[PDB]
Amino acid sequence: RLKKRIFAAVSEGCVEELRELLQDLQDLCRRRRGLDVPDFLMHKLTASDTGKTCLMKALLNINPNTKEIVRILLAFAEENDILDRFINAEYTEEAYEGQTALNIAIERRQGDIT
Amino acid sequence: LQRARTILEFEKMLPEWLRSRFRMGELCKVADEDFRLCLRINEVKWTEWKTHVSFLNEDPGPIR
Repeated sequence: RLKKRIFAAVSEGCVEELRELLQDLQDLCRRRRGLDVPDFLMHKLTASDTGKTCLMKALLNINPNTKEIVRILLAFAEENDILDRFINAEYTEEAYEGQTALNIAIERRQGDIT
Repeated sequence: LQRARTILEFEKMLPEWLRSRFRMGELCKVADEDFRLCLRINEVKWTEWKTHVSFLNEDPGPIR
């Protein structure tokens, strides 16, 4: 229920709406048994079917305010220290195996995000 | 033009259930509640460079 709200908020360009949803993720991260919370937070930001992360969902849908959405998402993974796993995820299907985030930013001709 | 007149006369004589079997096109969800039975053509362009907005599908493969 929360995972689908983030994919809609990032594709459309909902800047203010994005922030409380990540805060609601921080609300669910203070409370847990607390065993595998770095692996848990990757489970909420990655579609389990293919491996598409919400950073990959941002760059496929270019908005006039897509520069700031990437700046928010890189700040969030820094604070919880899954930054290398989050910026280097891949697709897992046969048709797209190995495609990364900056492999999308080059094809969308985004010089400054890259 | 002379071969095109031959094709449309062979089509008028074959029966109705054959016309459903040899039908071109495919239903596509174009917009909100809009299905139009469209035809697909591929291209390659090396001059016009632009970032791509207003696609229908995000995943650019031949799905299934």
